[PDB]
Amino acid sequence: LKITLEQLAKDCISKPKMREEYLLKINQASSEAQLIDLKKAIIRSAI
Amino acid sequence: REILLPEVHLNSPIVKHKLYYYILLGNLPGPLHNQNWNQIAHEESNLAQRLVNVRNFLITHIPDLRKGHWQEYVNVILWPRILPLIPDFKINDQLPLLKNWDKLVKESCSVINAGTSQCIQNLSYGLTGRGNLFTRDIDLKTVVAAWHDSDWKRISDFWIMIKFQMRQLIVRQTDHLITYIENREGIIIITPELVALFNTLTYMTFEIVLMVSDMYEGRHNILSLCTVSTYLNPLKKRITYLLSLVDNLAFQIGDAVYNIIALLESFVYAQLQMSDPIPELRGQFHAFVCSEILDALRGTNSFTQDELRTVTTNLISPFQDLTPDLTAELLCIMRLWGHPMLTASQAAGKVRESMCAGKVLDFPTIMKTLAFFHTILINGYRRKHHGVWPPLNLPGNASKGLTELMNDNTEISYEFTLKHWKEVSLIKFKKCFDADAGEELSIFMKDKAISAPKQDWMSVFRRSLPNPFNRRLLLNFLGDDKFDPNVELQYVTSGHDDTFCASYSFAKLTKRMRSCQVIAESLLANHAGKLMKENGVVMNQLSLTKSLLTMSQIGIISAASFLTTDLKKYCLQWRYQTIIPFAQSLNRMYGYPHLFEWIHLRLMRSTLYVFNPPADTSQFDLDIFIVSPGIEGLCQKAWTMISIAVIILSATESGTRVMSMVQGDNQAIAVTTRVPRSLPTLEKKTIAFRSCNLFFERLKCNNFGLGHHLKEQETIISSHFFVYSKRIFYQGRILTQALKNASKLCLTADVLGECTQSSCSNLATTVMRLTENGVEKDICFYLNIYMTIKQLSYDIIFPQVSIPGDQITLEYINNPHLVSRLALLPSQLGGLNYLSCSRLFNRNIGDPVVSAVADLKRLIKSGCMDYWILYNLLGRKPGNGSWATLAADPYSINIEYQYPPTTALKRHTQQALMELSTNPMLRGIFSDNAQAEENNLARFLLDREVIFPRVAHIIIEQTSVGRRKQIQGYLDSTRSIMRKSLEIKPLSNRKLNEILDYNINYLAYNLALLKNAIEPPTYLKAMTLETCSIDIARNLRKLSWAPLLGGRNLEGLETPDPIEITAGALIVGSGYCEQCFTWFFLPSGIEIGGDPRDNPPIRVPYIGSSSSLKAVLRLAGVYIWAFGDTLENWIDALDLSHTRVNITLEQLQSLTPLPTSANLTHRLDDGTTTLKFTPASSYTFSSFTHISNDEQYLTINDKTADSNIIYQQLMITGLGILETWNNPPINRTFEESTLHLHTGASCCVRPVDSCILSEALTVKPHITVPYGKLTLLSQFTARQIINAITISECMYTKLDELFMYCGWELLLELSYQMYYLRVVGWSNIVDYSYMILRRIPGAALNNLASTLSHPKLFRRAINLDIVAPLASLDYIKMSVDAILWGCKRVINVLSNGGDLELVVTDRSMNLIARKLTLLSLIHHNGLELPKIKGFSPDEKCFALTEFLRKVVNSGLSSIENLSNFMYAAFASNNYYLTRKLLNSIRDTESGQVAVTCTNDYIIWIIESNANLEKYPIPNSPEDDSNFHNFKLNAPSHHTLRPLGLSSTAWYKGISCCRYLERLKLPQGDHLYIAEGSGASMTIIEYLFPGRKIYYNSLFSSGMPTQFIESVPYKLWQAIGMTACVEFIINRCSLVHVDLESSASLNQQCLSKPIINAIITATPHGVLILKYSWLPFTRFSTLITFLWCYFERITVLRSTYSDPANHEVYLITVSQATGMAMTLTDQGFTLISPERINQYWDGHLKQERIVAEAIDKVVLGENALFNSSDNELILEPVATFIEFEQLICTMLTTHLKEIIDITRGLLGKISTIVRLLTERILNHTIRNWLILPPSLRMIVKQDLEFGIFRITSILNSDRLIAQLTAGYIRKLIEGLTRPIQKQIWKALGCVVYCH
Ligand SMILES: [Zn+2]
Repeated sequence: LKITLEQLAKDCISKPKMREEYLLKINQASSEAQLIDLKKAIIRSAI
Repeated sequence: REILLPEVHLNSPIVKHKLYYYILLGNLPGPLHNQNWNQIAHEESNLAQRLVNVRNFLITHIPDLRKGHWQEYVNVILWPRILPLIPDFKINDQLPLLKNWDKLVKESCSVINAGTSQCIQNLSYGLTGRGNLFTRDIDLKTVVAAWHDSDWKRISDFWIMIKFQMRQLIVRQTDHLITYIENREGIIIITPELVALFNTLTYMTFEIVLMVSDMYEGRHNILSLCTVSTYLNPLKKRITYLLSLVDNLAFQIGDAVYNIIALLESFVYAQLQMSDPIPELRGQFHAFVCSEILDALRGTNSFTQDELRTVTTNLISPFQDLTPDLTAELLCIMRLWGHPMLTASQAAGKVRESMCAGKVLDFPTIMKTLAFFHTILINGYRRKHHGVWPPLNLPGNASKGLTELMNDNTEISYEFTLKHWKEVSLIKFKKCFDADAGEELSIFMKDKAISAPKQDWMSVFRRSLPNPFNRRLLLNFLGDDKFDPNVELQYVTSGHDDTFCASYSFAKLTKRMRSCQVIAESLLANHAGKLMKENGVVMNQLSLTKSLLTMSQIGIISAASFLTTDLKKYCLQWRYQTIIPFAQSLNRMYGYPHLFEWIHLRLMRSTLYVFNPPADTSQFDLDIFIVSPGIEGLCQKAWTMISIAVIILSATESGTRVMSMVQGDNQAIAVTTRVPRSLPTLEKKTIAFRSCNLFFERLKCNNFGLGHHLKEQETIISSHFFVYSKRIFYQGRILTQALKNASKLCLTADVLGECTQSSCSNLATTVMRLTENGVEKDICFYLNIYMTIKQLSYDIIFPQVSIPGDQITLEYINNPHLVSRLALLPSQLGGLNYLSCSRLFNRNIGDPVVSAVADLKRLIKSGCMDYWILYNLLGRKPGNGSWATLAADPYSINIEYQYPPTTALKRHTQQALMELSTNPMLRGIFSDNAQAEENNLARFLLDREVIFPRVAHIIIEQTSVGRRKQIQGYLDSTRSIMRKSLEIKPLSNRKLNEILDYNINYLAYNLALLKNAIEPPTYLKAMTLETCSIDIARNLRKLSWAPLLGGRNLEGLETPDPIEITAGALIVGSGYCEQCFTWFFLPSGIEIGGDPRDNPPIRVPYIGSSSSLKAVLRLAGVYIWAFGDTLENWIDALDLSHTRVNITLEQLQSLTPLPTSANLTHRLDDGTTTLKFTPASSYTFSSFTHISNDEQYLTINDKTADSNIIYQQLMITGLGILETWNNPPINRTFEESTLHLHTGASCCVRPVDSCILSEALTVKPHITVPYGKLTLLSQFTARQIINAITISECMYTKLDELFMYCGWELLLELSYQMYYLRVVGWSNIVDYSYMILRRIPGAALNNLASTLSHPKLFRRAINLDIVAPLASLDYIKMSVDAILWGCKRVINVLSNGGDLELVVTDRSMNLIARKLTLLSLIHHNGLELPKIKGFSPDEKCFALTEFLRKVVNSGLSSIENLSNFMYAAFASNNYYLTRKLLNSIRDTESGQVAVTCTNDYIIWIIESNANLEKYPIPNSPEDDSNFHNFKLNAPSHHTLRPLGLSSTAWYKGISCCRYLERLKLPQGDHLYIAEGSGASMTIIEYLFPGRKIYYNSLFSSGMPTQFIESVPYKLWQAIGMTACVEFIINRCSLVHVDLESSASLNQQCLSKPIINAIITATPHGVLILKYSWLPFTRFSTLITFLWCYFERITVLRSTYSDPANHEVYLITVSQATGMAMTLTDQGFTLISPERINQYWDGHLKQERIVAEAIDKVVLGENALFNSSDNELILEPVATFIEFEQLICTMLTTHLKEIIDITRGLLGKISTIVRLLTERILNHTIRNWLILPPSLRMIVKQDLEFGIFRITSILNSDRLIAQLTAGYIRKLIEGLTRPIQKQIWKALGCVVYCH
């Protein structure tokens, strides 16, 4: 679900602004496959 | 009122039928019924009357009796929670009693406050000093305040008062109106069935008040425990926000939230699905659970998206930034909201939906699974046997089956099976196999539920338009005639009869059907259930826990693929058509036809049900009601078996190492692979995940194939996320599932048998269970105190059966002092403190009594302001008790009230039940005068000189009355059968008088323990001024058991209490401790976050580590005591045998041979009657630990758990202390830290005793029903030892033959394994021997510690040139290389020689032994032609024949013995022969003789200003903990300094003086630092110039002795940390220092080095420093620290050390710089690179030289030319040749004295026996130079480990003085470090004097 992955992001990535923007988009994003894509992007985006 | 007021905590479902039935019976504001009300009002209710008076009273007290729309008048039964939250009764004029509650508890807490704090603080000082650490204040006041300054409290007290009122009302109803209570803005209607709430009004039935009370008290206790700083505001905010939001949602919706409640528990796992390494699992499980709860909510019209998303966010908000433990706690409290109210419709409809869902039968999968089930069964039956597995079938397909069957292949591979179909079907109708029925009397003597026959609905309830039955299988079963499993199994193989009506309520059936059910369950789970694989479920606790924990551990490395599921439908999903193969297979396996499937079978043709909407219906009706589906819990044994089958089939489908647990329907599986174990761990988790993912998909496919709606909502997978029985395991730990126990902090006892005592006990155990995990201990102590206080308060004020009659109530309540004074004594010795302090650190007990008095003494010394109490209880009135009363229990103190009515009521229950009897020969099993027989046995056992409780206990447990006792004990004791037993109403009134007012008289007795009573003056001072708990317990037990037993005090028990004996102290960084034994170490290790491989240590976890003829054998073995062997005592044993033995033809043999000798120690333990035990344990940090006992506590002995028990208790204690030191949220913040248990200053060690006696009172019970050279030493020792790998006693009188023969046996076994695979004589033998030996370190560690130990054994072997010891201080390799030499020597034997006549431990195995021998013989002795393997029995025998007839033409050795190659000693058991023959060699025999100072130098460490550091090699041996062996005990060399002194050290002094004269030195001032009590230093001045020494000693709690005996007249002729070192430097040549401490990775005495620096400043005089490399790292660290501002340092080895690591003697800008230098140079620096080998060979030279010195001192020579040099400054009793006749006379007189005597306080004889032997030892010591050299070497060995085997053994024969005591042999055969050293030096003085 959207908010579940929002929480995942909040607990995963570092830059609060980039977090804000990825959140702004994921609430608009609606493709479950693209949700998995953004999820893997979040995980590998920990730098 | 009459007996046993009803439940106080619900265990019955809460329904909607009953509440609606009540409220609609009344006239009060669409149910499943609208039938009639006036008729039933007439129908004998009185409920109508009660509720109509309720109604009209409310009418006269409501303004709105009948208005438009009910303005504020809402019948809100829709489970309001915020409304009970609403101030319903918060009229702040509180009920008067509860104010007294508060006053009493607060004042008692205040008065007891100040003492307990400093009490526990002093207890901390005793352990290490300021324990209970966390990185604020804790106290009793904080606890009590938080519990009374919190919310939810007043409401909980209100609801408790409510519950009490309702209990009073229902009691009235039992006796025989209702209660109407008015008050401001509220109405209190109290009926025995309903209560009203209104300031918005509602009703509540009975069970509802129980639910709400439990709920509120629970959340109260939860937030209370949360208030403490340990688990602070995070969890507080969590619970409060969650409670609030959930209550609001429950209001908004209703029952639906209850559903999501279940779906909410699984949600936290989703968060705990933060298995951050492996992805996709977050977005898998968190998403799944969130979406499913979204559905479960939006399905009931709250709102679609906005409300949904917002409520989901606000609901998950209590789940952030939390590590597992807190989240698991949060779950265990998330269940606190009570259950929903039940109704037949929903659940009946679901379990109906368990009807037809598709007859999807899959023959392939079921057939493959039946095949694998057959295979598992076969392999298991093979393993759990020597093995036959005899199937009478398989004519079908497999000639491979033909081979692997006809050979009786003990193994059957799974991969072998997967390539076949239809492996076997043992299907017949003929006979039985490996099973039998009609046993295990436990099952059908224990009862279960039972339904009614066809006419049921009437018996289920009334209101129709017909009789009740209300029986239970226990009643009729006991009152049954001619019953037996056989007739039952005949009914099983008989009818489709219309006499079974399956009911549901978790379901019941009829009498005969349920009997068949229990019989079948027993048969399967007993005979087949034993066959186990892929489950550690054998026992209850040890194997179960250890297996789960260890699968979690092997998941961890230094395998991350776990999964689990919990399923329910797995019961109600199965089908007959898909289980009958298993049915018929196991059927014919057990012979008895059609047994294992009939029950489910019948459920196909019948209807069932769980009130009922009728028209006119009483029979079979197509559908409330359900028609023939699966069943809940019947035969789930076979369910679990087939589960194992399908799991193993899945495992074989995709090969992977799988280990699982599966029971009921739930299971969990871990899987690991052969992953390369070097690359980073992340992709390791990735590979593990891929493997387990393929596995799980295949498992899902198959599981559905068998037909199983297995879905995602039942399963969860991760890396380290194990789950089972609501206990989750994570990252290799038991999660702190503590807070649930918190909510189980109830306010009263179990339901039955109300009594204060047991209540507190339960409470105690509960909070003690709390102690096990999470919360620290001090809060637990305080919380137990507060809980007992508040509980005793709640009991004294408004007692549950309140009557103000007695004045004990007022005399208790009027003072708060009394209740504290009564809640502060250990319950075992009276009081309500059930062992929360001592047990605070060990689940084992030892003795509680000594622990009770230890706790008491510790409290009073710390101060509870009651000292006289000890004298009062000592002088307390000795209770009555009885003989059998004490017999039934050891550890007992005769007091009046130590047994609550629960045990008494249950005992009378089972008794009056046995009274009902028409059964089989069980008749004699119940007798009238059994108690008379128990008291007769007690008289027979305890009316003697020396008395032991435990022996009488076990001996009555095992005898005939033992089985009667156990049988009549293991009945059913539930409330139902309790009332059904009280159907035997006339117990008594006297007994009733006893029961119904128990607590009154208990409180009266403790009132008799009021303000100080009379004090007996003699024994008061005789025992006051606390000395030891041991002696106080002794005297107390004696004096209190006097009234019956009188003079004799009982002994045989009472190992001491930990907190008294052990004190210890920790060390962190720099620290000193008490002057030195054992020590726990802890490296600086972090929790998770780095790499488990980078986590510094290796994780070594540690925890608390044919018929009843067996029982009669234990009986005899413990009874005779195995040493006192008369005709009388053995006749007694035979009579006890005729007593209990009722099984076979009674044992009439003369003298029991088979019973072994086991009286040596007290290893008596009991338990193991259950299947599992759920609340296992907790430990979270004792993994990185490193225990070590290399310091003295024990030598070679025959303890065998005598002092290993206190040893184990010390292990537990250290583990617990360290855990508590790091129990909360922690990190690496603690540096390398140790705990040293210097426990030499224990008040009492109390050495052991030993004697004999005979009891004689001749009473009998009565019942008869059904139920030359000794190379054999080496041989048998090799057997017993090498059999373990597959103790150095019995290995002391030996030589190299032991290793020779163990190597020989190992060669035999491995060579038989070699199966012709080429192994040449020397080369390949050596190779494969190494390859197989250098494995499995465990037993190798054992053998190492066992044989390679401090005594000459290692010296003997190395002098015999058996091994080669060349930092290099290793031991284990030597051990195995030892075996190497053996094998090597063994081969030389086989080079030429066929001697040694092999022995067998029947004829098949010894033929195979000959096979082994010939096989190896040829395997080397070939080299001319190969040979082939074939049949087992004789193929290799005829191979011997042929190959011998061949090689007889080509040989290397002599020819004649080859002929003798044509041509087996016997044995029966290893223990028998080994022990009896090692004690057989214990006569006069000298065959053991077969074995028959300026020499220490320098190492001159390093050159001036030298900086070339080399290869460190800091490698250390003893990586794992064997038994204590590095430097313990070699007291030989003490004879080398015979003086009149106590130090004797200065031999090292003259060595250092030699070194000094070996070089130049500056002027002499002689600095002596902090050491010396008449010690070495003198010599220096005696040999070097100085005037007025500069000397000090350590701060000593109390001046050199000998130095003032040396210097001062010859002159008169003409501890430090910061300040002491400063005074020292306040007061510049040579200085002398010496110390030692425990393990640490830094320095702590650099103070004295910098002292030397600054003092030579105030110019290069050289120092003297004692130090030793036990941890060579630390040595080098100190050496590196020295290599800074100093040059040409030298170190010199001594010869005062035993053969061991030496105690060697050594001669930038800021000190912190060098400190940090060496510390950071731990990384890459060591500075002792080459000379270590020279050191080592020198130490070996020294061992040889000191062995030579021992040889010399066996003669009259000396080590002179320096003895006189020291004597320059520096026991005469008569000696005779016939001191042998002297010994004869002395033993004669002393044994006459012993016969004469037998004809605070003291023992009897052990003291004088030890004193006699000691005096004889001293006589022999003085007369050493009178010497029969044989006896001289014998006593040399003895006094060297084998201590004092008496010399004049049989020559002491010379009648009356012998006839008076025939056990003189055992008297002849019955060593401590200090006295050992004393007598060594005494012998040295003897040799030097003459
Ligand atoms: Zn003691």
